[PDB]
Amino acid sequence: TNYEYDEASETWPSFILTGLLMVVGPMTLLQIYQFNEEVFKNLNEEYTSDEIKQFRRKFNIIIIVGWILVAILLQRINSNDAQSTSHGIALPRFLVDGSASPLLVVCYVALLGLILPYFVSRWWARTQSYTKKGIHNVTASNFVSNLVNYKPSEIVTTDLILHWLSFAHEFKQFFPDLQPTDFEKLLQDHINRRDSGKLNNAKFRIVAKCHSLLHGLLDIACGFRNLDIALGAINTFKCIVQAVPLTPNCQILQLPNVDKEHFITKTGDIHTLGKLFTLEDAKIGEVLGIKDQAKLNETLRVASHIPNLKIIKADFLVPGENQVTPSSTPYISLKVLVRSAKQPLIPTSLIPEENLTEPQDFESQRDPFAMMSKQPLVPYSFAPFFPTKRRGSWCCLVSSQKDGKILQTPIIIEKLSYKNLNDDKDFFDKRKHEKFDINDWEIGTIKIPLGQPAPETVGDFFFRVIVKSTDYFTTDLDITMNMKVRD
Amino acid sequence: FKPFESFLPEVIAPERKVPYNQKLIWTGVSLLIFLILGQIPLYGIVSSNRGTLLELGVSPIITSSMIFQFLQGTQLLQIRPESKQDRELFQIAQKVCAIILILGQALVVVMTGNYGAPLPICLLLIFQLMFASLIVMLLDELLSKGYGLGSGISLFTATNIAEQIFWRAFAPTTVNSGRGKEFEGAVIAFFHLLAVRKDKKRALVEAFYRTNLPNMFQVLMTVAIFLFVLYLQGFRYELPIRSTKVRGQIGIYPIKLFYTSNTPIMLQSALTSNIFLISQILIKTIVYITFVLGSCAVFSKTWIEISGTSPRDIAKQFKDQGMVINGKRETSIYRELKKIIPTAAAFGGATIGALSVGSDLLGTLGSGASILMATTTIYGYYEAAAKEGGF
Amino acid sequence: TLEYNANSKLITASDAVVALSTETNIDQINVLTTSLIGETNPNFTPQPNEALSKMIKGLFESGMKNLQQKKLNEALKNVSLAIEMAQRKRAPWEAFAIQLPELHFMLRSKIDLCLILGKHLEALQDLDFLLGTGLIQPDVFVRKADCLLKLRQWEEARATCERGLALAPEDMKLRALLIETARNLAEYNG
Amino acid sequence: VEFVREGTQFLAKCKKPDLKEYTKIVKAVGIGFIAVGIIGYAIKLIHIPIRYVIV
Amino acid sequence: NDAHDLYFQIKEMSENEKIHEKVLKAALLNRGAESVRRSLKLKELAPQINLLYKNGSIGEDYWKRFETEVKLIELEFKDTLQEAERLQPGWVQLFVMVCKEICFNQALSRRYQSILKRKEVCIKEWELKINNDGR
Amino acid sequence: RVDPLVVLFLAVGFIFSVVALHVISKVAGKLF
Repeated sequence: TNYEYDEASETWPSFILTGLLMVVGPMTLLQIYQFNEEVFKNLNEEYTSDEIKQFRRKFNIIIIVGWILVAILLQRINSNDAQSTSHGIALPRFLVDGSASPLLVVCYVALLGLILPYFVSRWWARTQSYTKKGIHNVTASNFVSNLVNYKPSEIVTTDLILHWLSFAHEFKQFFPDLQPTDFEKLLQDHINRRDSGKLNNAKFRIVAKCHSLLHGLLDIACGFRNLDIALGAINTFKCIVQAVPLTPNCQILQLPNVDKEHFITKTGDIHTLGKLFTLEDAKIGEVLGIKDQAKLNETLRVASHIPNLKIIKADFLVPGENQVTPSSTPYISLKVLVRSAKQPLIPTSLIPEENLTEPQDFESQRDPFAMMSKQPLVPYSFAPFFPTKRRGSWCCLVSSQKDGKILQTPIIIEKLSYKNLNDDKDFFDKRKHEKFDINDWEIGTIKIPLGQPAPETVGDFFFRVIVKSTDYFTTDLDITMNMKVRD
Repeated sequence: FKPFESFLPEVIAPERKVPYNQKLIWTGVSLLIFLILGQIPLYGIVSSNRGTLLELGVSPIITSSMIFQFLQGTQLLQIRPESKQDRELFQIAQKVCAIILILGQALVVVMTGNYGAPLPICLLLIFQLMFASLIVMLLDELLSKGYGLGSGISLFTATNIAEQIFWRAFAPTTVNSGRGKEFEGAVIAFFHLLAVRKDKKRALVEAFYRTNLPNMFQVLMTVAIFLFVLYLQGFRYELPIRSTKVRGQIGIYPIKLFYTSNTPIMLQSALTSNIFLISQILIKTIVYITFVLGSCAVFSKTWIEISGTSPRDIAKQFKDQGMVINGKRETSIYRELKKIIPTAAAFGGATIGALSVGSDLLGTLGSGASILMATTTIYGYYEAAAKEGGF
Repeated sequence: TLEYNANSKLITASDAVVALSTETNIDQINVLTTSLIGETNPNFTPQPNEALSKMIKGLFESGMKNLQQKKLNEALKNVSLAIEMAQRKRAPWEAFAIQLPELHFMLRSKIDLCLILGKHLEALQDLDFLLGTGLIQPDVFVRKADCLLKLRQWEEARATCERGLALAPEDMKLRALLIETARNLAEYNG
Repeated sequence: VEFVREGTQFLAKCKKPDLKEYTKIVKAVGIGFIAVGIIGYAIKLIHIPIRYVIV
Repeated sequence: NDAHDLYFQIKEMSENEKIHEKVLKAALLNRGAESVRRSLKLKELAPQINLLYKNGSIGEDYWKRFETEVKLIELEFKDTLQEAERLQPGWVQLFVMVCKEICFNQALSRRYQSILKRKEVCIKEWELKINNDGR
Repeated sequence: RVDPLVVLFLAVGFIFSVVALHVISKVAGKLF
């Protein structure tokens, strides 16, 4: 016991004072510190549901506190007036040996010996339980099995995949009350926009998690090489998003307001936003059957602001060099554009191509993808029937024709630019060259690696690559290409 | 016995790639075990890491490691870099010799320390120390096994030194003589004086000119040199390499200033220790400063390749990797490397020597050596985190 | 579970909710036992009846004669009976050297005769099936693309004619189909 | 006479970090460092009286 | 996904209810065929699933289950061999030959029947409304 | 082969036993 413990009570408090004032300082200073053009954040409330609002919304001062303690203790110590070596500690002796000493020690030993191990154990179990993409191990297992034991004899259908998604074990956790046998029907009534029973909140949380669930399954089925399966997953994802069953005219059923059955009966030939814009402004709304200037304006605007793509210079690259070579690692390059069925058929000639081809700033020439990652994100989507506000999303995926089987992890792309759609440039219509900003049209560059490298042989080997738009039945893009090994 | 039979407690391998978050959490808990073991009293002591439950600390693993490093720098056992059983037997021998050290130095401390058997309770205490060291051993096993970040021992060293800095700076220990109580926590006494006495400017500048114990001036210089040396980190001489075997494979080879990684200071310290200690047991300013200059110069220009990264070494290695210099001539590598490597080496040495002597002059709160050791440790940790992708 | 026929010595399980593997194994063991009793020889042989095969081939020659009558519907009937009777009357261990060769013989005559006869959905199905079997051939892709466009849908036709195009871009029929689908999709959009 | 001049003409070609990058690197590493430090500091501190009382 | 239990059912039924020895012979063929087919599929899938494992979207538990499943199907296949040789002396030699033979034939027949479900799905979604005549 | 969780568990059990034995011997000397 070579140490004193200052029962004199005129030593410590200054300690805790500073030992916590230096804690509070940074909080104080850090607090007192004090690009794209979205369209639908203001609007989507025009077509949400009140229950959706309710659900999405129903599912810094300790600074000042400490400063008050500063004042208290300052005034306290000031009111207090006040060979030779000493081993002096701060804390008052009564805490050392007083009757509260058993209390303190058992408190400490409880704290470490139980709070820590219990907490870290819980934490580690719950982490280890997941996968590396947010999905739970049992769900992963089930999808993997469900797929492998799936004889490809059957053909995929939105109903089938939803049946698979019945087995969301995380769901079964959060809803121990009911059965995936029901969850299927719930999904169905939902996807038909029709109301469920008492379980509106339920289905809301359901679709909320269904997003990530579907992404995970897309991943593992793709890595498992069943294109049809992956493509069906993406279709069904668009379906869950826009709350519509997959139908060969749903290109127009993704609209905010349509005369569903009436319009079906009246017209069925029209499956293109172009065909929509093709006819007359008064006439298109006449066909629709809403007869309101406000509603027609809303619909024209929103349909003007759903994207579309079109290939421009889709080919391969290899960094540094410029010629494909045997046993190499190329990567897909395609600098494409965004349209909305309003500015069609821009000649590749009518770009100088100087603004297009990649520069050669060396490190960039080694590290690709920087120039694209410079671009902004994609704005929010519109889906009424999805609970939250969600950005867009693009999937790109690759397909060798020797088998038709996918041949990598599918790649998400969500860094883009839609400014080529704003009404500032609306003057270009479908009804040629008059006061147009030739160098305001961005050129959306997409650069997609290839996991498995080039072959060792030589030839003109053929691929098919496809970019599918999530959240939108718009003009997704499907192309082939090939590659000539030269050596 | 080059092979042997496995009747030891071994650690499970990381089943898969383990992500940044969990790695960090593992480091957290492992360091916590380390610290709590470092600040727990023992059972058998009646008199005055000193005298702690881990007084010995990590000496067993430290030895085993450097022992085998020296013995394979001589290349005694003729290790073959082809199998898995090779590294298997490697670590096997490491742990077994470790265990023997445990038992040995254990009974040593029992006899040496004036404890005295009065009698089996001493066996109980020797068990306790054995198991403590064994725990630390398998703990570093898991850390550098993949769950951690690598060299939990260098981690621990970084702790002890940084912890030491903050303890000296903020600790609530006080002595009293003449002017009342004085805490050795730098900021502690600082704000104490700030509160209790008048003549605000006089008290400030006076504790500033604290002729006796660590100053506000001291800690300010400490954080200064700290952020400055961190700034010196980076400074990486890049160079464009281009593959030749697997075409298209591009890359950047960086050459960090501290290519040697502080080893010069370890060496110059070792030599001065051998000199002055044994000398006194059995202005010159310019002398000592130019001395550290020359010492780091030479120790770089030797450690460079006695490590095994020479111009010729790295050049043959590049032939193994089939990697041309991008933008220059194929065999021009060796000439360019002969140019670059030793220059940057001796310059890093001179810089670190300058930093060390500036530290010792300013009297900053800790050993410049320790400072740079910990900073390079955690900086490498960052670099792993970044080159992979970190949250 | 089983409620089976011992008179004809035919096994069957209950008649209620049933899983796939159930009926699979039922019909399998059924046809296997019919095989054993049609063999009446403990030592079998992976060789089939050349006599039965020749009766099937005579039925096929009769179908070719029925085509010779310039009668396509009855020809389709005869050759469909050929498909079925061959799918049934050969054991699961007969001549691999003739099973799928004769299979594709049948199926190609079937697809061509049915294409010309007019029906095309079942034709599409035969093509998808044979593709699954793996008989990638220019003519196969010609038939599939003709059928798909005749069924008025574009994306999948583009994809499948691409997959066909990945082997022989040197011909011109498939490229003509490509110009067809090109103008067709351009009009689809516009 | 030659060594320092030539070596600095070299050193000017080593692409040091810049303001933003330095902020990144400090915000990472110095924070981790203060973290581990204060861990050890506080734990030994609070262990002082534990050490006293357990005995 | 199993029928080994179904063959246990039929063998413990044949224990007392005697239908015909050839019926149990046929069911034995069936179980051996599914055995060798699952063996084949797991063998070819091994690298793909191992790759999924390495990329790490599965965890650890399913990988454990799969390795044990391989060990099982191995030893159970050996047990099918031993039970076949116990049954008859000369029905292992050409037996596994005709086992893979029947395997390919049954896969063929399965897919050949799948066309029904296929056309059902297609007509359901596209609402083509095919005629009794070419349409 | 021991899992890291098990590592921690055994280590903390050890040190818990140690400190318990320390204070309980303090008691066995003072109040017992």
